[PDB]
Amino acid sequence: MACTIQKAEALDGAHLMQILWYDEEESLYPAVWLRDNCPCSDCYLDSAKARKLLVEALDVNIGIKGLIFDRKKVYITWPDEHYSEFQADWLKKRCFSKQARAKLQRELFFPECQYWGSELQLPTLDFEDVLRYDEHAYKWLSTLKKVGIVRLTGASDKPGEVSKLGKRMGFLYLTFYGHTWQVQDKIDANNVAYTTGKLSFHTDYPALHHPPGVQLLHCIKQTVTGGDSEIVDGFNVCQKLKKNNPQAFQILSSTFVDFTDIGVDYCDFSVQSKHKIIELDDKGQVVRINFNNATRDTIFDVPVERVQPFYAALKEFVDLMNSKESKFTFKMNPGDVITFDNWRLLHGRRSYEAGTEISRHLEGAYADWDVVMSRLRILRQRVEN
Amino acid sequence: MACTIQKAEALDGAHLMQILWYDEEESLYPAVWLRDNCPCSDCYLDSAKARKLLVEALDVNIGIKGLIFDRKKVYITWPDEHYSEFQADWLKKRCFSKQARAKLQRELFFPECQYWGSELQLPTLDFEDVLRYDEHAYKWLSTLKKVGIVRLTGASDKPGEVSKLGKRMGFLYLTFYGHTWQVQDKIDANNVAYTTGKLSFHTDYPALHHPPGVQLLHCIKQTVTGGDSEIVDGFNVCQKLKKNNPQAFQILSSTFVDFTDIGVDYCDFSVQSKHKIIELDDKGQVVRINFNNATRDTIFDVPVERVQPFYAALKEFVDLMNSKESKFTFKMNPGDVITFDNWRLLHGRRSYEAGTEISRHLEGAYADWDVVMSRLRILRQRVEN
Ligand SMILES: C[N+]1(CCCC(=O)O)CCCC1
Ligand SMILES: C[N+]1(CCCC(=O)O)CCCC1
Ligand SMILES: O=C(O)CNC(=O)C(=O)O
Ligand SMILES: O=C(O)CNC(=O)C(=O)O
Ligand SMILES: NCCCCCCN
Ligand SMILES: NCCCCCCN
Ligand SMILES: [Zn+2]
Ligand SMILES: [Zn+2]
Ligand SMILES: [Zn+2]
Ligand SMILES: [Zn+2]
Ligand SMILES: [Zn+2]
Ligand SMILES: [Zn+2]
Ligand SMILES: [Zn+2]
Ligand SMILES: [Zn+2]
Repeated sequence: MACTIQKAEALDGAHLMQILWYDEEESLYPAVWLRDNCPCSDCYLDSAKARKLLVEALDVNIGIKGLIFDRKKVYITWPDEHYSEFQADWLKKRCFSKQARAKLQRELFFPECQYWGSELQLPTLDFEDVLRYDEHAYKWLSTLKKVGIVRLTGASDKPGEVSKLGKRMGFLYLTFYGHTWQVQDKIDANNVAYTTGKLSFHTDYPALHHPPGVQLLHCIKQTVTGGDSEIVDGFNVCQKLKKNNPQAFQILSSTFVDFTDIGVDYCDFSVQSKHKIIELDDKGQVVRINFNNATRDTIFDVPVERVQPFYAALKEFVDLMNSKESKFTFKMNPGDVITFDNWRLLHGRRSYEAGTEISRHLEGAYADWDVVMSRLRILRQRVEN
Repeated sequence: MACTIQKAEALDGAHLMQILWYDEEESLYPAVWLRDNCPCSDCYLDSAKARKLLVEALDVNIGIKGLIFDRKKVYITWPDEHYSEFQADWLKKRCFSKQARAKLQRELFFPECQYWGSELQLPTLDFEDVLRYDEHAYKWLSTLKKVGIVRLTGASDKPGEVSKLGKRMGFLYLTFYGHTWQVQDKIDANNVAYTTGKLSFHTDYPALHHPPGVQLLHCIKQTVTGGDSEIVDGFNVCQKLKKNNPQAFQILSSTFVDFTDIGVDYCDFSVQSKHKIIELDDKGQVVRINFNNATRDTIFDVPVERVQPFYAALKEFVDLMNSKESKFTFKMNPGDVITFDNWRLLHGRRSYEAGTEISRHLEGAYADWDVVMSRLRILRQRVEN
């Protein structure tokens, strides 16, 4: 009844098609959009699922010349004698009502979000299961999207495990630090991460204009002298900052900060960027945090009178992250892998002691959110069918 | 005189340092920023050129406790007895005056832009020269940035040339179509590009939220039956659209359009995105065009009353691109490579005839603008030294 056609007709100077469905709901489809989306082989390349029709071929003032219909299809003639068929179910899905469009957007983009603080129960799956079973890889990526982090247990204590996860998604995101990289204390370290020091809360790689969406960290070797992990939900922290100090939130969400990274690793590099630390979409919702205090430049491209208030705002933001209500602390053991949303979470680690042999070793990599979402879309289809 | 210190002193409750330079110009440096940027080994990891100092260690209300200076250095004591030295030239570069900050930003980001229409003289360099000589690779990337396109002549007529250019920059940007991809007519084509049809003006890969910054196309085989190239300067076209039809510009710069790509190539994929076709920065300047009519979805996430005006705006934009004042047409020969700014230019090709053997073959690849800019920064330093 919902997707069965009861009536179809051209309205409003034939510039609109109205479908009355058998449940008595009505849907409206502009004629220009119908013409633009003709599925015939002249207009649409089925092997590619892509539009061949050019904007140049489209009369934006077009109207329907003739229309007949049955319960499952509409058949339209156009003014220039072009001919189109549209399926009822295809039409129903693309209904222009707010409810129908929002339902479809949810299906495409998985927007459901669960914010957390120190009460987090770390979602945990088995590593080999995720590699082997679509049901498990689906739970992995969907939970990664919703919660921002999933721990995988039972990997080996050898390099190469993040690369398996990379292939499971599709491919890893290459950067100047390599396809994968080794987190260990290094002589003449080219990054603060490659020392035994504390890492305060940061996102990785704000020196890029498109920071990595998803980060993978696999514990090969752990030390008993420190090196615990800490994470925080930046979207949760931002919400609290907006509530507690709207001025601080306004400053961090509007001030461009310069980031830098110069050195040599997989290739030689001299990287510069600008980001707002709290990055809002066109509706004022936080979509990304861009903040690593190590790679924030000495160069600061603001008028002098804005400098101290910026630092005061930043300090408030960091104090919120460190609060016992926000922060979640845990320790990785050999064989553990954490996979997390590097646009949403901030992460850190406690200092540990240096010595003459390597006491601590993580292997890490990145993936692009679009690559992850693609896999998530495919998995959902496989597991629901 | 300009970078020699005549006087240094703490002002405004000791919350500011003022430098009077020997040319009588004055510079102001907030004390919090000085403390934040202490170059000592406790605060700053020289091997990484990175800040070790935590936000947590920074007193945002700090003032200078004591200061002495000579012509080339300032020496500061802080309230907690921490001690800092700053070099005159380092200070001068980071002066908070608008002029000094703007000069430095120009140096970091190469913003100079030369807009063009049908009068374009295609910048052209030799392929092997660019691989061999820093002076030539510098001209290549700087011209790529400024003009949006450079042609390279004298490459081979074999696969593998774009990969050499990839290594020259640093590395190529992997996508679902491969590290490199072959533009040829293909049975069961997964993309309109892989047919003999016309490609109207488009940017590549708006189905990704971070479309490729730079595109490389190398002509291996060309056909005499058509297959000419066309390019247009989207930033130039956008400027003209804003002048001729502000309503059309407002619509295209504010309406989110859904893009899609589903299929199988280097991996299996189901990719979805949303973009404004004309993407403005926070100041209203165009920073990216996101438009491929083939991969624009049938799904269109707008209220019905916004649909036809969107199409009317799009048609006006495309008509401007096609105008004889805007468009530049040329034909690639075997051995030619074009490298262009895929965020700024739109490109297309004329249809050609199918047949039983491959009559036309391009190899293409992408690179990230941050990767290109990094190389550009390094080259400039090498060639100026
Ligand atoms: C790629 N690595 C992180 C980049 C963090 C940052 O420089 O923002 C380099 C050090 C370990 C992982
Ligand atoms: C990577 N390729 C372009 C993508 C153009 C697009 O699908 O937006 C796939 C066809 C040839 C190059
Ligand atoms: O070493 C750790 O526990 C965490 N490392 C990082 O956050 C990093 O390398 O960027
Ligand atoms: O084939 C050409 O001349 C141009 N090709 C494309 O724009 C493409 O493959 O995306
Ligand atoms: N069942 C309706 C079929 C209409 C076909 C029209 C061909 N021009
Ligand atoms: N030339 C000035 C050197 C000052 C050194 C001070 C050490 N605390
Ligand atoms: Zn149905
Ligand atoms: Zn058709
Ligand atoms: Zn990190
Ligand atoms: Zn290299
Ligand atoms: Zn000097
Ligand atoms: Zn110091
Ligand atoms: Zn293209
Ligand atoms: Zn694959």
